[PDB]
Amino acid sequence: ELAILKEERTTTPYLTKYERARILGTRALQISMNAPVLVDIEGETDPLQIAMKELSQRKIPLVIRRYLPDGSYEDWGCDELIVD
Amino acid sequence: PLPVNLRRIIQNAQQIFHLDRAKASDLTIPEIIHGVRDLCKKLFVLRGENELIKEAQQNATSLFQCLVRARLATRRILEEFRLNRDAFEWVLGTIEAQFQRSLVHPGEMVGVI
Amino acid sequence: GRVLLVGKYRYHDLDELLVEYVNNVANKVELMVSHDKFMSDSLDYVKEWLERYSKANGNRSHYIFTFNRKAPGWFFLLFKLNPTSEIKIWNVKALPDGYLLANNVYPDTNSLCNGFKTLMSSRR
Amino acid sequence: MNAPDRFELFILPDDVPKLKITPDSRVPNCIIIKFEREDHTLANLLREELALYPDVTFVAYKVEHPLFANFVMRLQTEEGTRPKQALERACASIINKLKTLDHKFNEEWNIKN
Amino acid sequence: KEPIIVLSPAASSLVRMSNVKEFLQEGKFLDPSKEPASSSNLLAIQRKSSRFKTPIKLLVVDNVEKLFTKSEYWDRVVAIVTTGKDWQFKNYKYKDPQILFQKFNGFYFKYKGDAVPASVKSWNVKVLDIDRVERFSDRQVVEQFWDTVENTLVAKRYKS
Amino acid sequence: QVAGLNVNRNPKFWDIESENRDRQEEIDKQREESRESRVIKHPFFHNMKSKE
Repeated sequence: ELAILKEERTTTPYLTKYERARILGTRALQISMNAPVLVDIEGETDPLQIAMKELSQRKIPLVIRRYLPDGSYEDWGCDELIVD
Repeated sequence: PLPVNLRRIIQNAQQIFHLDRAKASDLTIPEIIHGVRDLCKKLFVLRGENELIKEAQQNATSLFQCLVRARLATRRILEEFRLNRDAFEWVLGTIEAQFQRSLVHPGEMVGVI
Repeated sequence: GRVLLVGKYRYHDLDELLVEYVNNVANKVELMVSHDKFMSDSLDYVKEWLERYSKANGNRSHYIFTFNRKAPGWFFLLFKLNPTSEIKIWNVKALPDGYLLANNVYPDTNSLCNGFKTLMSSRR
Repeated sequence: MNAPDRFELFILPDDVPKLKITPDSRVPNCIIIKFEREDHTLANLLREELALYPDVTFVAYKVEHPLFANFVMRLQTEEGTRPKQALERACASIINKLKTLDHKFNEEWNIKN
Repeated sequence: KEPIIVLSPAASSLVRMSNVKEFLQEGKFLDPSKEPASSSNLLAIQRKSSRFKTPIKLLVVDNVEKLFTKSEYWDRVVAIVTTGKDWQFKNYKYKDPQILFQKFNGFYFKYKGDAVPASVKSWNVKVLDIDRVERFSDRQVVEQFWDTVENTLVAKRYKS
Repeated sequence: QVAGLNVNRNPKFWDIESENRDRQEEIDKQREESRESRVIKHPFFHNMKSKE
C-alpha cells in the first residue's frame, strides 16, 4: 500500500550527503559492535575507515527508506545508489 | 549566477587534449548538433514520465539551456574553441555530471539557512 | 594468512602463489602436451598404441607420455625397450620449475627426454 | 599549569633516538634526517656548510613548530657520494674550522693581554 | 625497435593483457575481472598523437622472464605498471623498486575514491584514477598516461 | 578430589553401569561443538564444493 514499487521509483538515484553520513555512522557503529565485515581489511583498524571502504565497494548491507510527504516511501539499497 | 562553469570546462578540455596547433578538427557538424540537443534533455532536476513533471523539468532548466546553447554553438566550437571529437564527448559528459552534482539535496533545512 | 605453503614452496600472497606456481605448472603442462611424444588418450589405448608401434619398429625403444587421470598434476611415462620387453610406466610430476622424474628436475620436455634416455643407458 | 618543563628543550628521553634517518624515495640518493632536541644553532651551521660542497645538490631544513625542540633536514647528493658521508664530512670540516678559530683567538688574546 | 610497456601479471591489476588494447588504444575501460584471460603475453598497440606525424607501434609485455633475455631490451622500456607488490621485481633489472622507479616511468591504476597502498605512496610513480560509473573520463586518463609516455619518447629521441 | 561423597557404590544396590553410561553421554556432549563457514574476498575465490 504505502510502499512504492521498484519500477515507479522517482526519487534521485544518488546518495545524498545526509544519507551518506548516516549510513557511514550506522555501519561504523555496527562494526564497532562486532558485526561481520563484508570486505577484506588490509591493515585498517578504524571502524569509520572500514565503513568507508565498504561503501566505496558497494558492499554495505543497508537499505535507505525515503519518506515522501504523504507518508508513502521508497526503499533503495545502498548497493544501487550512486555514490560520488 | 548559474550552475556549472562552462568556461572552466572548455579551457580544461583544451589543456587536457592539447587543442592548440593549426590542426583541423574531425568533428562533423551533425555530431555537434545532435550532441548538444541530446545534452539539453539529460539535465534531470525532476524524475518521472508524467506530462506535468516533464513540463516542470523543461521549465526548470530554461536559462541554463540558453547558456549552454549560447556557448556550444557550431561556429564557436569549430572556430573559437577548436575542439575535436574526444574533447567534445568529454565536455558533454562533464557538463552532465557537474549539473547532476549541483542539485539540492533532499533533507536540506533551507528555511534556517 | 600472511604466509602460504605449497609443499616446500613458500609464498606471501594469493597473487604471488598463483602467478609463480599455477601459471608455471600450466605452461609446463602445455609444453608436455605440445611435445611430439605426448598422447592424451586413455591409458589402455596408450598401451595398445605403444605395443603396436614397438612391434612395427622393434629396432628401437619407444617412449610416450600420457595424462595421470588418477593423480592430477602428474604424467605417466610409458616406455617399451623392445616388443619382448614389458611396458614400464614411470611417474612424472608437473612442477613450476619443470618435470620431476626419478627425483630429478628437468626444465623442459626435451631435457626430460634426454635425461630419461641417459637414465636408461646408465641402468642398462 | 600546562607549561612544559624547560629541560625538555635539551634533555633527551631514553626511548627517543637523537638522530633518525629515513630515505626519501621520490628522488634518487636522498635522505631525511630528524634531529631531536636541536634548533637553528646546529641546523643553520650544517646547512650552510653543506651548501658549499660540489657533490651536494639539495640541502634544506625546517623547524616544524617553535614549541617543539627538533628539526628535520633534507639532504640529496650526487650519484657517486652517499649523503651520510657528506654529512660526516661537513661535521668534521666545521670542527676543524672551530679548532683553528679557537687557536687564533687564544694567540691574539695572549698578544693583546 | 619498438618500445616495451610492462604490465603487472597480478590478478588484482586494473589493466591486464585482456583489456589493455581497448583501454590504452581505444580509450574504453572494461572491467578485467569479467574479461576472459588472455593466453598471449605479448600484444601490439597503435598510438595516435599530435606530437608525431605517424602512429607509433608499441609492444606490451606482461612477463619479462621469457622476453628479456637480453639487456638491450631494457633500453626500450617506456612504462611500468605495478600493483604495489614487491614480488613483481624479483627478476627485474633493478630488484629494488626505488631505483627501478627513478630509472623508469611507473604507473599505478586505482578506482576513484580508493585508498592508495602504502608501498605505492613510498615510490616515485604516477597515480591514475578511473571512475567506476562514468566512462567519459577514460579517454582523459589515457591521454594523461600517453602524455607522460610521449614525453619520455621525445626525450629519448626515438625514431619512427 | 572429585567424588568426595562416601556413597556406597556396591553393584548389588548401585547401578554403576547406568552412571558410567550417563558419564560418557555427558562427556560426549562436552566434546560436541559448533562450526561455521568461511568468507574470503578474492576475485578467483568461490564458495563451492570439490565437485561444484
